[PDB]
Amino acid sequence: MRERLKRDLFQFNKTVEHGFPHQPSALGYSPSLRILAIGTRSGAIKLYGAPGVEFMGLHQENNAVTQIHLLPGQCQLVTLLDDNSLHLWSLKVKGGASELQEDESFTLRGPPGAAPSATQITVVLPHSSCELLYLGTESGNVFVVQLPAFRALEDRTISSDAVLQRLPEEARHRRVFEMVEALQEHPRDPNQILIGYSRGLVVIWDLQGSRVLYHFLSSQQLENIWWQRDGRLLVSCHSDGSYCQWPVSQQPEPLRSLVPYGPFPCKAITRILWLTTRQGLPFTIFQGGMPRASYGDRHCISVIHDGQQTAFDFTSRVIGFTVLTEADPAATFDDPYALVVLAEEELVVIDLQTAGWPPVQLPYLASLHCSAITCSHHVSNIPLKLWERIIAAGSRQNAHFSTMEWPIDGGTSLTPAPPQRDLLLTGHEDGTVRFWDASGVCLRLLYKLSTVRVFLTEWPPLRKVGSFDPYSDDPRLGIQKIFLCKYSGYLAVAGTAGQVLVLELNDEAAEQAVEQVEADLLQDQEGYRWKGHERLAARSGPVRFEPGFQPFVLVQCQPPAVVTSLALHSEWRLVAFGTSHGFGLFDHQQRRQVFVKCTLHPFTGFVRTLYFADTYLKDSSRHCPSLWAGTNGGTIYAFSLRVPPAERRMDEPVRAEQAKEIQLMHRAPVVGILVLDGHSVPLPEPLEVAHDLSKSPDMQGSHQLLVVSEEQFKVFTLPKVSAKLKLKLTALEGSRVRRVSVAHFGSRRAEDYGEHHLAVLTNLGDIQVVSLPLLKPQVRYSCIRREDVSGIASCVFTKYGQGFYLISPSEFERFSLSTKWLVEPRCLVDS
Ligand SMILES: [Cl-]
Repeated sequence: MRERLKRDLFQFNKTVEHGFPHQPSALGYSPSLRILAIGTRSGAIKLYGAPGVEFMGLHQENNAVTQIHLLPGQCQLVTLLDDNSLHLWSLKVKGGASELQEDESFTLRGPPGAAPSATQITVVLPHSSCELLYLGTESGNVFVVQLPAFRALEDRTISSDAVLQRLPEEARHRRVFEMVEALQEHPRDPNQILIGYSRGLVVIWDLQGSRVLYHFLSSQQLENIWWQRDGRLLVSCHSDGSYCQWPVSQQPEPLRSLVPYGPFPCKAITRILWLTTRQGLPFTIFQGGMPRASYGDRHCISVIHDGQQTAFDFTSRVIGFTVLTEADPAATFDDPYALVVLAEEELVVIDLQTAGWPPVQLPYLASLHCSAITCSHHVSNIPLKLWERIIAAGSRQNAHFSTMEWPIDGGTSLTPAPPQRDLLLTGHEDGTVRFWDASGVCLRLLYKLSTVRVFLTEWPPLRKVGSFDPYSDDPRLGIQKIFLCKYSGYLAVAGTAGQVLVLELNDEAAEQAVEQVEADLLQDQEGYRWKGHERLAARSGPVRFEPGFQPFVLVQCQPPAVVTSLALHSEWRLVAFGTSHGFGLFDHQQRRQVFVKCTLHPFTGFVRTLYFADTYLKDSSRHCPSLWAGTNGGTIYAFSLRVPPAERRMDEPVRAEQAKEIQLMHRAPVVGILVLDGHSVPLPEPLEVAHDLSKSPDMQGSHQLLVVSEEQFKVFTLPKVSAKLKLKLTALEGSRVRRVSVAHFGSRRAEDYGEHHLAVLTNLGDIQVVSLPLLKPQVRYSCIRREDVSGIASCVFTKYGQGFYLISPSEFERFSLSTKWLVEPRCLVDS
């Protein structure tokens, strides 16, 4: 088409990322803005508020973010990288919406000669005046930096030698690297700061008078400090797994000291929080302290409150955590209500008001890889009734979750609610299928299906939380293919060990037996054998299923090989499935096998593609149901299908006969099969005409068969299968087709106009649009690196010109090639 017409239809943009960012390294939180901050090893900074409020930034040096400090009240933040550099970020409103940008940077450097092991920043303390940064270092010296306009203030430095001179003789036995471990401001006096050193010396320092007001020397090595809200109590934690309480009123002794998980030797308690409540029952949250021999491998955060104590246990390393408190600066009590934990593989939020401390559902930042993703499947425009029933069944399985509204709700989302409901289904290694709301900026878990059901298999107070599982139990359960009929609520899922399940949406629970049917694909091949995966043992007798997608029939391929293709026709109530050996058709109404076809006689018979079509196979006048299969060797099989009417659906059996066998002479694997109607419009989905008679295919004009191989596109006329058009992609451009999907491209110049075209993902990671029906290449975009074999394998298209691919094991990148779609965040955040 003309280039002016291309610009109304096609335009490539990567718009948003969905999921849990790879390898987090720092956590920050602003209690005034109610906004979460996450830094990564790659130098990324990511901010989150209410759903729709999110920002991303990148440090120019791609070094790990180690600390994030959102300035009190202000719309600013200071990050620290592992190269010891500090950076000042801000949220300025440009164009009525907020945006994140880096203002300045600063590397604290000592006089030439001083080792870097001395100027290494340990603690960053933003002063309540919002004008000064106090910087503790491994040498024991506290430096002061002005804000904004980064400038060190050498006259305000608090050195270790200046502190030790104000102290008695027995408190002066310093180490070479005093190592500032704590650096805090008095909660009720901006003139006093606490400095804590590794060897156990803690001082309270009068900034204006340059003198020590208070000090103690703990018996154990110091790890961290917490200053009670009123400033009259200090809690320290130590390298032997103990913590002490200290009064603040000179040179005192501990009020209390204990190793919470003794008497065994314990690992350090590395962070501790002491939080008051109006009810007079304080919270004690601390990280670590595990018995070294039996639990040293554990990633724990313990919570003590009102005689109750739980050691929350996470399956990945704790990167950082925070506790949301009802209190603002003025409040007398802290009153915690949520514990937010950033682990290396997931975010976890705990409700601290509700007894039992239940988890909070995530609206975003979901660990898509809590079981490894093995396939995906996108469905656009969901019927509202089906959508509500999915969401309903999701709530029923999430009853153990807290009812607390999402607390990290800062900012204001400026984007209207999505007009269209999109679903992204993910298949996983453990046999689960998750239903994600892919409509807008936030990818939210709506419902989870577990297919493992149909097959056969206190001190410290550990409680396992989170969802990430690092262990691979049974790879046979892995979901390979997914087909959801958004009209009938039927669902077909296919697995790694030849298992094919057809399921149906149900509002209520059910107790039923899953009917098992074997599909032997080597029936006409004696002497064969199967090396490897034994079939999954199915549950005999009835099984109880919660509300959701409930399986009623299991088709077990023999041999139980990886199911390599799947198609479901919800109107004819048939399911087709392929393996490396052959393919077969199954009547899931009668729960009987219609036919089975082996493909190993002229891998090569490897069935890549399956496609139902009501089109012309023999005569130009009558159009019958049909199934099409494409193989790795360029072969296309077509089967005429006799489907009884509604009344006779259970009385007479469905009949099939091989009507066509087309061979592509270039002999490349068939990746896509499609039929266009008389107006060259692709045939509609099953039950789409039943729900919309305007989509009834044109039977007046001649139908055309589109076959896409890895090397070529080809259009034949039906029923003769006479060649009409072709595009030799690999010959022309040197690229190979990885996958291809039909996509409707609407015009941005005409409100209600659009054309169907082919979205094509190549083995070079490119994304091409090939026109229909003429097979002319329209646009080619760079998207995924050609070396990114996992990202290319994970890429999935939408029906209307969007797409998703995995940039990491745990998050998608959303791209759009259509001018009608641009799902990006737009939000406002102010103080
Ligand atoms: Cl463009």
